Amino acid sequence: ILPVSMTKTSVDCTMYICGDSTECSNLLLQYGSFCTQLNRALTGIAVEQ
Amino acid sequence: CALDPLSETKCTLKSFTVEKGIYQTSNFRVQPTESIVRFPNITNLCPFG
Repeated sequence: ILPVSMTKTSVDCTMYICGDSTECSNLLLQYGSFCTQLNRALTGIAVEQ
Repeated sequence: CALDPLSETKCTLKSFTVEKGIYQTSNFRVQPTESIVRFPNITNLCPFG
């Protein structure tokens, strides 16, 4: 038996961290392009599957 | 950036010539309407005097 793939989990950044909140997102954008990087990493492993 | 999901991809991709493929942009959600407020039906005033 060998495994060949995982489940393709893609997350959202602002939905996880804040979620229907303008003020939390407006403070989150001061941290930069962080969750663009996080979404890009998860999209990369999801196409790798 | 807000004219079309096509130009939304040009916006999220930071480029003017996208290539062939599929592009995750954003989280859409249904906007909440008719904001309701529910409280218990009491009306006695608290004895602050």
